[PDB]
Amino acid sequence: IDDSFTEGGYISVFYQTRIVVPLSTPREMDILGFVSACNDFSVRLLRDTTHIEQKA
Amino acid sequence: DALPNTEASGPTHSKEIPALTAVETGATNPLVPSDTVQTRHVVQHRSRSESSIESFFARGACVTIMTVDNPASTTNKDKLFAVWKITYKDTVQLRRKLEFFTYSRFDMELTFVVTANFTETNNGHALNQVYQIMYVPPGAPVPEKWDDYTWQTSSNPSIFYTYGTAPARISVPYVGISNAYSHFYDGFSKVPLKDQSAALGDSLYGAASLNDFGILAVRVVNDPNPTKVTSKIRVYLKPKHIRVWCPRPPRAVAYYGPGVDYKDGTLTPLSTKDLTTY
Amino acid sequence: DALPNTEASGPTHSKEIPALTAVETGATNPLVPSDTVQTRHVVQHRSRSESSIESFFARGACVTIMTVDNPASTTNKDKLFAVWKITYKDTVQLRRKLEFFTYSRFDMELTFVVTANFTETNNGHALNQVYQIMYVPPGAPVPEKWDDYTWQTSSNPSIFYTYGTAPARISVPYVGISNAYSHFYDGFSKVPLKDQSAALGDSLYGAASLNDFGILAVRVVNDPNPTKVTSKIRVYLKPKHIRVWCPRPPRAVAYYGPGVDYKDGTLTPLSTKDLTTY
Amino acid sequence: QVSSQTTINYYRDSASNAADRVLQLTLGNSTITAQEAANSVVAYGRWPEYLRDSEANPVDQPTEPEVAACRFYTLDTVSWTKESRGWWWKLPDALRDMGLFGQNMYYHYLGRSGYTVHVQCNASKFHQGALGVFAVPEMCLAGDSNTTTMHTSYQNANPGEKGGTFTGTFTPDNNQTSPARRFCPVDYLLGNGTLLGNAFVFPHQIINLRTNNCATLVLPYVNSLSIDSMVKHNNWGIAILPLAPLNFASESSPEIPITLTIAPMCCEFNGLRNITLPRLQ
Amino acid sequence: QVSSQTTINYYRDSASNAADRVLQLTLGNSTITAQEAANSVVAYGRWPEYLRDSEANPVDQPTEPEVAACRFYTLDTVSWTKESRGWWWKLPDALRDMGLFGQNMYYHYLGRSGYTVHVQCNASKFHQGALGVFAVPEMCLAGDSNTTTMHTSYQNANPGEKGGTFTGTFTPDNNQTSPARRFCPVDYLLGNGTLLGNAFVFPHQIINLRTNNCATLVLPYVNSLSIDSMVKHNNWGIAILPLAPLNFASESSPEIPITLTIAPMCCEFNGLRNITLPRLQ
Amino acid sequence: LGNSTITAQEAANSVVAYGRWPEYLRDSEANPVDQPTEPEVAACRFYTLDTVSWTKESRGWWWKLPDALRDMGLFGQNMYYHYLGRSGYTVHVQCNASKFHQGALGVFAVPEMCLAGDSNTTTMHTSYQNANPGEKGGTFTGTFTPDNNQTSPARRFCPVDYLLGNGTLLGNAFVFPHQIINLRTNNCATLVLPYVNSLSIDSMVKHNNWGIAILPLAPLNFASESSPEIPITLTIAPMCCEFNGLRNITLPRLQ
Ligand SMILES: CCCCCCCCCCCCCCCC(=O)O
Ligand SMILES: CCCCCCCCCCCCCCCC(=O)O
Repeated sequence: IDDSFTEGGYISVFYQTRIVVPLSTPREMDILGFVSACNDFSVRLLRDTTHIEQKA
Repeated sequence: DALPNTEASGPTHSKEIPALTAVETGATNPLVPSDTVQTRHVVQHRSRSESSIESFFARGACVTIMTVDNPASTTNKDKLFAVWKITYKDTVQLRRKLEFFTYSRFDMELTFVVTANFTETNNGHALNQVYQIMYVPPGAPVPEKWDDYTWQTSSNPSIFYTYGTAPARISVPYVGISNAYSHFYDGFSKVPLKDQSAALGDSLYGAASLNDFGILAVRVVNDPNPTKVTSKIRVYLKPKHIRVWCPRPPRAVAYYGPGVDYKDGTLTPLSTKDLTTY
Repeated sequence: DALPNTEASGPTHSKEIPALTAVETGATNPLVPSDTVQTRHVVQHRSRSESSIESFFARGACVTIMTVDNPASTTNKDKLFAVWKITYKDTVQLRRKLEFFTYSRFDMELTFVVTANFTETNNGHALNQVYQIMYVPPGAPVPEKWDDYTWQTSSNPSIFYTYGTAPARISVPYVGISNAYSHFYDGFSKVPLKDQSAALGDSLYGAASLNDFGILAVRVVNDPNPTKVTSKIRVYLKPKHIRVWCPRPPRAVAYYGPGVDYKDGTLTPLSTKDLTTY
Repeated sequence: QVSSQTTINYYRDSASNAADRVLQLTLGNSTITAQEAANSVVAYGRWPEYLRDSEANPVDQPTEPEVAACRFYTLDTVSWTKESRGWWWKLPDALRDMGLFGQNMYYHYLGRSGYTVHVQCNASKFHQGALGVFAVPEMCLAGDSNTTTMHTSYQNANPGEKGGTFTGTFTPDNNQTSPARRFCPVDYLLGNGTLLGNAFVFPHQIINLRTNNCATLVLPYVNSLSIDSMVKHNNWGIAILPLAPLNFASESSPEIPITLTIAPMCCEFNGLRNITLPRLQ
Repeated sequence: QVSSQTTINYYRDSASNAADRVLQLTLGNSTITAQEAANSVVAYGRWPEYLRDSEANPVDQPTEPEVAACRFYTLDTVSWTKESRGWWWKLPDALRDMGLFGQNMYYHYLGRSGYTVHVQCNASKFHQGALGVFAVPEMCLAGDSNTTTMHTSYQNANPGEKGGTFTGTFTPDNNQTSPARRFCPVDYLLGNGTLLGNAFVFPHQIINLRTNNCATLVLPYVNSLSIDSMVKHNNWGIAILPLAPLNFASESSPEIPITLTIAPMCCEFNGLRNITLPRLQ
Repeated sequence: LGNSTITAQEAANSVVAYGRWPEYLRDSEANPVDQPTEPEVAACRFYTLDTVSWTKESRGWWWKLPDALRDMGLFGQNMYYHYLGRSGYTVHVQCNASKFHQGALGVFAVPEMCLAGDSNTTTMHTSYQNANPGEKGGTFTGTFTPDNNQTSPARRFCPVDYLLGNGTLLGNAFVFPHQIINLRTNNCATLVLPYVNSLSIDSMVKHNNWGIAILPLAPLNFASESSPEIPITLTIAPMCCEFNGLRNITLPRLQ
């Protein structure tokens, strides 16, 4: 749960050196993210999820 | 199990460049924290036991609510026995947990929790009731009256629950005709042949008798009192010895019926958030 | 364990002077009765077993009282299900016993004792009720109606207690995210940064999510009767396998809320007694 | 039995117990080459295999076409214009009018088969885009009518080799007299109702025009049944969705074609009889 | 298992089971001497130690300043007039603007450290008094408002090196418009609400001007967590209370100064990033 | 290095200046006695100094070390607090251009890099503030221009680009440890600079051991365009940095 004490931190992406494209080339790139767990990950204390609601 | 120990690491100057990969292939990067950061040795105690399939499913979940009444003999209205077709698609939570995966072999454990209550303003007396819970496999006759021959349970297994005692419970093995329960089925049960009437061969999409488990009929054995007494049996289903195959992405929008359909206005799961905002 | 035997002693004339010490250091005097008095041999039978940490905490203590009613369907007022945030700081006795020490790892054993009673002057009839006690960890949806989806307990553990049977009971391991429960926390959950709005970063002193254990929701499963029936679940908490660290001085003045605050007029614990008066 | 942290079983029944760029592959008389293909995905790490008698339900001697059916058939080509949302082909329904494989699957009652799908799409160094090819097992899709469920027809749910398309926005089939009974899968929901982002759980590859121009997927035979009817049940399903839109030299009308080449592997059949002549149009 | 006065475990989960004067000490480039210091207290009999990997939560390589931060910093001096009730400094909040230790704790996210506190106060043979120095772990203090709980602000609860003071009598913060959100710990209650007499359970020493003029406390790192944020959580807390009031030659205005010298020991840090710039005034 | 990682897919190897990797002070050649404070991870990190545009009509830049890393993280704090300090460096110069760009930089790690003054009426008259720009660095001027102001001399460096400032010639400047960033071949240059000094350990606030000078050997050009710009970045990582002599913190006058 979004919690003040057990915060995770922050992640950001910046330009170190700008994207340089030659002429007759598209001038608007796109980057796609991906998030996964590493081999040391783990969870516990099963609970219910708020993403699904049986309306009425 | 003790997860892998986080081994130590230090400054490096090599050219292996494990950090950079190519996602074009279908293999995820096995990179670990020691590779891209100076890491200190750490003895690992955490274990993934709680997250296994059994521990993830080792909890009964309500799958239906069956209403059965015992109308007063004063009122001519007939008794209401509940016939519920066996399925886990009446609710969402168990359905959503199961629909992570495509196939599943799991023994089942059903628990029936019964409750009762008077309805007429007259605070009358009703002696302790006995409920019959009979399983009618696919084909066996469906009871049509609360006091017809079909309730003899000559071959249909049945439970007699005396209201006020510990909730009823029974286990069942894997009863699938196939080699695994088919949570999803892309196909039909009939193929519309080119040389027959259109009506013939018309079957609902993704509907097959793989999930054909018969019905469950619940009645109040007691003959009617002078005061109506309603009751509601709740069925809690626990998968035991569960094995699952072919994972899938969890449902994001609210369910709509047995299929994979979604309603018109439900197609907005995500929430507003500016791109550059922590 | 057999406490140390009180060894014999006799007249002495030495210069060790063990009686005199200096309290300035932080070490208490290990002096024993044999040193300052002529003592006779005594075989020791007394043992400190009853005073160990387990025996000191091996007793359940009430930690809350949750009121849940089943209002008559005649009255349109909705049912009252009780949501109680898990904590041992609602009462004093268990809180005071625990706040001897600063940190504690203890498995828990919760016992629910339910009672019921009619409220309307009409001496009506209410069939035996079934109570659902569902644990909602931190984050899981909080039920808002007594008959909404969240009660399916698909993943939230839940107990169904049939009123009139033996009180419900369940054990739980150590669930602290840290390595020991923090009875006291000197700090905050946010640090007010010099370059942001004052409201942001403002958090209650000594408040952290270390004691964030979710809520406990109790409801009456039975649909409403014609007569209102109130009930009060009492939760008794027993610490098992308890280990404690960093003792402290027991509270002297009456508690005031979750923190270590004390009210204005409560600062007079001691009692009158003349200096020279037996 | 004293297990570590007394387990005694009292009930006879068990249910009562407690809890890389270069590639060239030849199938039959067909050969496929690709100099910039980023390796292959053996979906679920299982190569297609012939049915093993240890798990054999039917008794009839199986007819394995071998070379005559385990060939690479190139399905029609599709233009990846800028404003295109995706495509989906169900298998083996796609290979129903392809050579002798279609004849065998129509004649024989039961049939199993793995597949090798090669998705080919090549662009210049100056092109910009990326496709994602997912081999969805048991791929279901949502209907178009909110007044009915599971109402899609056989003809519309099995387009054949033409395939289907993903629609940008949902649109109910408001016609209550003669419902179209037609799939209306929203692109980002992937049709099933899930999210596209998670769709990577399925076996998948990405055709990133900067890096690779091909994607190979070796799909085994996954099904609750060892062998099942091929005319009813479509085991797998290929979904190609453009993760990043096509772009080229600031030109607002860039098109490149995408081709599929599917090769049945270790395909076995049983139950020969009169030939199925289904109604499809 | 037949235990002495039949214990069978039926549930897999474990929770289901049944129930001396002379002293000279050198840290880095700093040295402390005291000819009449009455030995030292190793609080809880545990010397500070570097984090051991067997109980290491984070992975990042730890930055140990060693000599640059494990030095003796002398906090400001305070006059022990006759009518003074006590003082309290929270750690490591006191060493936040002290040399490189402050910089390291602000830069690094997580940080652990033990301390060596030397309290110095010297008086003539003709002076009369006695201090008690207690190293309260997790030292909380009561608020000033009876209308709210846990309402103290970060700025007021972390005075820094200036420290705080104990008030003789409680006084509610009656201002309901802009509450001061300020600690109001009563001297004899020790602030927490307990009694002063029992406060000797904490690690402690007594500076009795007749016998000794110094008090040394080696405080290990006690916390529910192996490593924790230093800007949020103040592990220890030093409370100096005069057990017996100062007196000298029948003089009604005797003052002597009390000084603190705190040396972090075995201080380790993790999680480097932009530097914390908190609001303190 | 520490919590910092640097990657470069087209970097043309590294130069270990003078073939000596930075090393901690060895007691066999240890002048002071005080126990040395080695920050290790907290100071041996990669700090990215500001970026500079390499327009067509730009003559060069120069950053003195460790004067550049004086307000960079804990390294600045350690060097200001401690009296004596030694350290090697790892300088990574990053500048990337398309296949259609045309140019070439030369990065020289000048030891004891001195620079000529601006006044012909006085010698060695430069001020501390002007001779230590910090991370902003300095620039080479195309043509010499005397500081004719005789009332309040600017006391400012005026190093001519081709003379390299010292008065020598640029062509010979390759005797120093150096690399070339040729945009056709490589876009990065790595230099591992050891600690060279007449003294085993010396004050870091007074003496600037090394000095990085980046001069464009061939001017930038692109598609016949007369205004091509690309940015150049520096990433410097102190290595095996040791300090001695702790005391009140130096608060120098710099502006
Ligand atoms: C009512 C008393 C007797 C009941 C006998 C057992 C009832 C269940 C038998 C069929 C269960 C098979 C379906 C469950 C699993 C699923 O549908 O995924
Ligand atoms: C209501 C039925 C299921 C209940 C499941 C167990 C409920 C307790 C789980 C959290 C307990 C952790 C907090 C107790 C110890 C403490 O706060 O000091």
